[PDB]
Amino acid sequence: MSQSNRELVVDFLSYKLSQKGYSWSQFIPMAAVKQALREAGDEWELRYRRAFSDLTSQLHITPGTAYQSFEQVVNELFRDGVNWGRIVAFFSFGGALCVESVDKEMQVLVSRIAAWMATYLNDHLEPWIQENGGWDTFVELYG
Repeated sequence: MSQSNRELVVDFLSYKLSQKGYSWSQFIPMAAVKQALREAGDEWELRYRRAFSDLTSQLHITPGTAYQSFEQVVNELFRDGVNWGRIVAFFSFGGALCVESVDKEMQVLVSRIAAWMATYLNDHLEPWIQENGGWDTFVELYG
């Protein structure tokens, strides 16, 4: 959990910043889970290409933004509960936030956004993930 998930989140965001041409300096984690997640996220951005334009707009991330605001907006993704597809959208959403932070010359926030995601993960998503197989089922599902 905690340590595992934090590693999982920082890997995905680093992977995203790197891929999009940005720096990544500001920073059960089996390489299998990590690789599977990177792929799932690319797959995801391939289809729905909006980039949560309205979510991040409801958020409007600034250095003064508190975790509670992040949580309210992300809860939107989970209106009808949790599932693998939404967990991927979730990582994908955090990724878009980091990119936006960097374009607003607020590199400082990407490490914060990683904390928020890990907290949210451990808090609201782990419960369901553990109940449906753990990250192993994720791996089995996203080769």
